[PDB]
Amino acid sequence: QSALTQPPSVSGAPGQRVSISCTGGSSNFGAGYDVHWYQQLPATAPKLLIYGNNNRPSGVPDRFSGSKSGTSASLAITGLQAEDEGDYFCQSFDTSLSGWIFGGGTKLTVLGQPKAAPSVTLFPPSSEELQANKATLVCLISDFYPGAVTVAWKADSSPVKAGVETTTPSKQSNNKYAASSYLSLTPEQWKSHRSYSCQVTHEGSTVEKTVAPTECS
Amino acid sequence: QVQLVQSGAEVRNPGASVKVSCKASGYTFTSYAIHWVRQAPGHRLEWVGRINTDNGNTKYSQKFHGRVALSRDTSASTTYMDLSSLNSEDTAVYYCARAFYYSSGVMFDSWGQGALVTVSSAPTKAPDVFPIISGCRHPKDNSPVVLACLITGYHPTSVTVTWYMGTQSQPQRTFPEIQRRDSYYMTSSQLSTPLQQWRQGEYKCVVQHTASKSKKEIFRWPESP
Amino acid sequence: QVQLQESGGGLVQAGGSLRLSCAASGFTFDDYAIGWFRQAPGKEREGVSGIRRSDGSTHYADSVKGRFTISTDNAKNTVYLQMNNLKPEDTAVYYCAAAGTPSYYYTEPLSLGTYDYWGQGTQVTVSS
Ligand code: NA
Repeated sequence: QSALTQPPSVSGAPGQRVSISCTGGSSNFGAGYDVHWYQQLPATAPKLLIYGNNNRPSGVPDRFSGSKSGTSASLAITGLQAEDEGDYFCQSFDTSLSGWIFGGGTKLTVLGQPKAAPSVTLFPPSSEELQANKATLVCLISDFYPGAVTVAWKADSSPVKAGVETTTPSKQSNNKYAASSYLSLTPEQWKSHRSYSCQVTHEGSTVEKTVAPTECS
Repeated sequence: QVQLVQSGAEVRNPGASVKVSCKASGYTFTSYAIHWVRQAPGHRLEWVGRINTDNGNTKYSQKFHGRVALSRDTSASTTYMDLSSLNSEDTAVYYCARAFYYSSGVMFDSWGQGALVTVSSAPTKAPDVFPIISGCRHPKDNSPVVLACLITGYHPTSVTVTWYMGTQSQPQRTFPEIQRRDSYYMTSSQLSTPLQQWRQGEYKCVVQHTASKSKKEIFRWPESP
Repeated sequence: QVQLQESGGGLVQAGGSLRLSCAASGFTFDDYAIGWFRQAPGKEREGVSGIRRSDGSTHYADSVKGRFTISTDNAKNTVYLQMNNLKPEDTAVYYCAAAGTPSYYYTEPLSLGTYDYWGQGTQVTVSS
């Protein structure tokens, strides 16, 4: 094959070990071209992790090693750290294409991280937004782990599904997950109902916050 | 040290072209070759092309079919990638990398930070920013006040938000940007520390949107409705 | 669309001779070196000899020095590899490769990392 294949993802506990396979073909690895490995942390540029199958440049700890058999390479990581989370790419050169190739990349997830309940705050429509004939309920969900959350909206006591947009959760620079849900309403809907509620379910616990049109006077 | 810094993000109409720059520093610019690699969403890194920083000769990936051209300015220590006839599959972050020679295949020992190229037919539009608040502007029930700014109706991504208490920067909480039903985007930025009372104008959210060359500040949360 | 086409391969008896040719086409630049690599069954691609088209300078691996002669004919865009006194250990698939970065050829004329354009290869068998 004239491309490199990596597993989509590999997970491991902190202090444990993980292995990332990078298989190629006779036109790259089998021809004699070595494999290079690149580490790309969240929101940063790729960094040369391992070059020449098993060599480490300045700054790479001994916890990263590599092997290559001429058709299948392997990046092993011993003693997993939380900062090891990211995407790891292998790379070589292919003689049948006469061009450099990259592996699909492997997302390294470090399990066992400390769980965190979400911090939930529900915002009513701003007066400025209401003067624009638009009303959006903002439910901000921050500082939780793991990333799985479920958001449900309630007008008074009844569920609401129309006009709801919930972001896919993603890790922020604080190494915690954050998410948001927006309930788009007309000014008449907001003023007619007694209250609106945002329900956030996360790992066996559900938090609900409620706003009302006349809660501030 | 060895450093590659590229130009900012760009948005382009389908069929237009884009020119991305990559300035090198910390080493002898003409002693190393410069490659370009792009990363589409949900895609692997794809090699784009090589250019010798000395003689300027180029080598391009056949996948681009003559649509990419590479150039260099040794006086400016900068290589340029021009990708013409842009289509939706060209939406990607475009990296530049330094070629460090190795007898069994060169390596890319130094990468630029990347430049996001968005290819879209949807118009570029500056964000509306609304001051939103939890706990009322003047609470009577000892409730903590949470300040946030609702940022909506912009295109393309992204916006950059910072908070200020006077001129002092303030910690914030970031949230994902989601594409609305109207193909525009919305997001929120929350002031991290809860408040009790403050003089009108003490806090502000500054929302920068480079695509629309606009920066919007909100420094007033009016009397609670 | 750079193309490198090998020819001249075949089957020879020990002590015989063969001349390989590499027809080059599609180059938008002409400061490139041409190398000949060979890959024996179940081995890697090893540099045999190379030549810089502008400089005319040639290099050879120790295993072929004296027996092999690489020559260029820039008018025809062809590089020839004259192989004399062939041994059974010379049996391999022979590839012709081009080096787009001249700095790499000056440092490592017979290393794989020097050549970024490659032909499909031609088979050479030396019997006994
Ligand atoms: Na300021």
